[PDB]
Amino acid sequence: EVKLILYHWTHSFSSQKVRLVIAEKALKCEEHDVSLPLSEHNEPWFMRLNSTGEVPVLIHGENIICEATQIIDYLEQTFLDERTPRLMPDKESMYYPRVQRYRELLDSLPMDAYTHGCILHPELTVDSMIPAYATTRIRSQILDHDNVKYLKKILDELEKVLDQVETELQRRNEETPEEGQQPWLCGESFTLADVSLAVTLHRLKFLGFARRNWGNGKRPNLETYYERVLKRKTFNKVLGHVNNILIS
Amino acid sequence: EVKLILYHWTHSFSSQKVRLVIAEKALKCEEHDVSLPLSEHNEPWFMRLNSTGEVPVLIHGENIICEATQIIDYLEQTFLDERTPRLMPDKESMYYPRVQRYRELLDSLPMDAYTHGCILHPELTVDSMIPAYATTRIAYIAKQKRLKSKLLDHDNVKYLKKILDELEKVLDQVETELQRRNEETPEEGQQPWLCGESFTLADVSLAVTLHRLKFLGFARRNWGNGKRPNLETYYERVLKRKTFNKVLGHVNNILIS
Repeated sequence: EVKLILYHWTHSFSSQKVRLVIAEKALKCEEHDVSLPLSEHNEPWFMRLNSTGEVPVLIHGENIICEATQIIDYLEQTFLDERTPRLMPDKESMYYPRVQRYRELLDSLPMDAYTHGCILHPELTVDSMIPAYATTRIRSQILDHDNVKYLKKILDELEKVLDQVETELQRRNEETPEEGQQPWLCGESFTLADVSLAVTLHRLKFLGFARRNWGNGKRPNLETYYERVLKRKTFNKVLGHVNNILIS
Repeated sequence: EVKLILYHWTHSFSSQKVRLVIAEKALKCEEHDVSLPLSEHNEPWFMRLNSTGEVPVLIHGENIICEATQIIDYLEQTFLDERTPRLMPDKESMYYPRVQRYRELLDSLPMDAYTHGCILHPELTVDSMIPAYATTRIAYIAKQKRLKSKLLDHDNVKYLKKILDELEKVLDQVETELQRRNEETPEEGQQPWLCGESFTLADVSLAVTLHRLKFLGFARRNWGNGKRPNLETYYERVLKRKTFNKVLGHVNNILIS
């Protein structure tokens, strides 16, 4: 009856979180990617990240909601049919402050700064998925992300956030018969904290910040978690290709 | 070939400014009024103004822009064909500062609070166009809550009266500005608008504001019967402007869904 309509850019980080929420709630949505394969200056998507500062927008009957967090909040409060998976516990549920604490913590990461740093200072990356020729174009023909010290700070701040997540995932291992059906970050169900986390890890991979932070024996619960979400059906269906620079 | 798409609510104040800008620039736009003739609780548009959910959105190719001021700024910067009227002076014009000053002065007015004030405290209006029944819809603890609600009302009236006096100060400045335009203009010839001869974004904001103040019942306090006669003449003129009448001619008419 009442259509759900989303306007968004496939490769915007905000939108990827919105789209995964929609799929995790199994909502039918008429999704419009308005990004173009090539810009005026014949640049592809990966040369145009965290440009503009615009936000995705949802239209649902009479309601118009801009910005990913507000759209996600609106979807959760609005689609309450019993068959619709909830992604937050009840507002007075035991764990509500835990899910929300992590969600805000991850949603606070300055991803826009990690990206321009990836390009401006590729020396701090490992196996960046952005071609080297972006470093030369977005520097020659062009706070300040240019502060290498700043980037090294927030990367250490990211280290702090992921220690917290790593601890929390060890807690899921102790508490659960570790054989059988494993839980997610905050408990048995996939939450809004999982979307923020899954999408964040995937963008860090894209930028070359996965190996500095996990792998090679570092943060093994996080490595395991990332590998799990990659095989999750909704994630793979919605975001499986979003790091692939061959796909417009 | 790259459509302009607008989603909006017809009777929302922000939407009206946007759609008048589009008409004044003669742009082709696919406009979606997403508002419903009747709500769940069988209320029509003029009982849902106390809504606090009205931000329009423009989609234009790869761009998504929310909120009236940002959308209007985008329209002005983007549509530069020589047939397309400009509604701001060039940034290096002697006139740019006066237009931008008035535009910001008008856009800073707290319109949502005037409308909530209109419904909560109709005694402070004269000839409000909202039916009175939109007001009526919106021993130990028996004395606690009585006193508490008494205090809230006292504070909100003090607030409403405060911003109503601030509206008078803004409109005094506007009256003086229109007095200058009148002094400068031969009584037979092309009458100017607020900031000069061209219709600008400051005129858009003034016109839609005046028309909404009329609807809420805050016009007779501020112009008419000898008060601010230049402002009254301006308002009567803008009601006759073709673009205004086409886009907004009926937006105060509660008979029209």
